[PDB]
Amino acid sequence: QNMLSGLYNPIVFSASGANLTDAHLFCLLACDRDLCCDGFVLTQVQGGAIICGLLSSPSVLLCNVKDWMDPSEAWANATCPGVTYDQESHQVILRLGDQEFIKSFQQVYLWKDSDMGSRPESMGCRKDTVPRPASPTEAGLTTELFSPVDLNQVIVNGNQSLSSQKHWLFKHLFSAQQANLWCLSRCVQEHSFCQLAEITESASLYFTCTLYPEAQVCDDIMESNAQGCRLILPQMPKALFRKKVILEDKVKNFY
Amino acid sequence: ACLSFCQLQKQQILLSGYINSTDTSYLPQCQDSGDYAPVQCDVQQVQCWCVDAEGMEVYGTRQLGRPKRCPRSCEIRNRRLLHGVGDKS
Ligand SMILES: *[C@@H]1O[C@H](CO)[C@@H](O)[C@H](O)[C@H]1NC(C)=O
Ligand SMILES: *[C@@H]1O[C@H](CO)[C@@H](O)[C@H](O)[C@H]1NC(C)=O
Ligand SMILES: *[C@@H]1O[C@H](CO)[C@@H](O)[C@H](O)[C@H]1NC(C)=O
Ligand SMILES: *[C@@H]1O[C@H](CO)[C@@H](O)[C@H](O)[C@H]1NC(C)=O
Repeated sequence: QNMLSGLYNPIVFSASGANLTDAHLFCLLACDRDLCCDGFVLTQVQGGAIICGLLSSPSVLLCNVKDWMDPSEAWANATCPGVTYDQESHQVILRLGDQEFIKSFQQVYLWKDSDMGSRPESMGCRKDTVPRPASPTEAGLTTELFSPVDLNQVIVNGNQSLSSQKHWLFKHLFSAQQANLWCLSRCVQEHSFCQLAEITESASLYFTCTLYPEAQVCDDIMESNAQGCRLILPQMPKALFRKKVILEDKVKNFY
Repeated sequence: ACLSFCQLQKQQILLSGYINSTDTSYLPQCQDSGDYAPVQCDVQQVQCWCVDAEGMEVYGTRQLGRPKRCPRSCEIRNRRLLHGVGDKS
């Protein structure tokens, strides 16, 4: 339901006797004749106001329907759903942004896979400009805030319910080193939800930043070393990183 | 009759929110005896913590609304010892 980068032709309209089905039939047929769309987005905000904005080479795709979205926050740091629910008795007015950052049933939804590939300034509409070269006195210092994991410890289940935020990271912008560096810096921005950040490659277009809590279950036996227990993830990633624990003095509980 | 250390502070905060007219979201809730009640918070009652009987806030017991029990003068001194401010006994 969000892209953070890349939005072409926001055909803003509504249904007044028609329905949102034909809106899906509208902007799907718009992506059968050019190269300058790879997916599109389909919104709704309390009825009526719908968007078919088209996607041309996004950087990421963030904030799944199947993640953890209750830090008890709205309208201020609510960059994850994208909507800002205001209460100046506002209640009617539609407003649109540049990353479907809507200022207002909520059915926001997105599509993918034109199997893209282009040429520099040939069939050229959206280029990944200002790629933000991060300073190694800042980018090279966050990589020692974390720690790699030997992948023999993690076992797979695919069956234990584990809440997690997910991301796409398409390969045309992000390199192999920048795939980690965005995902590891994203783990710092969630100060208490992220303990495991992984990067996997299940198909040949993207990367995948999946943020986890501490998925280290342990059995009932009371032994000293932690060798008797391990990690559980739904799939075996290519890389895995722990936000290593930063314990601070002046304890915040009276046990 | 003169005024207890609670009701000295409860007037001093409240007229400072009246002379300067800038509100402070804390006022004490001492009992009839004059000394502080152990649980202390503001009018909205969202973070009620345990306090020392002298007045300083006991560091650590900032719960989200209601302490079931408050630590007394031994268990505070017995635990701050175990953190290590001198006198290992
Ligand atoms: C849209 O759906 C409603 C029922 O929700 C129906 O009454 C109406 O005829 C539909 N309109 C079209 C154009 O399909
Ligand atoms: C978002 O959270 C940060 C960290 O707590 C805070 O500094 C900032 O003020 C918040 N945003 C808004 C609009 O309040
Ligand atoms: C998940 O576990 C259930 C038992 O709780 C089992 O019936 C099911 O086959 C399992 N599914 C997979 C994909 O392992
Ligand atoms: C606020 O009110 C107090 C009342 O005693 C006064 O002394 C002080 O000058 C006022 N202004 C400031 C800036 O504190």
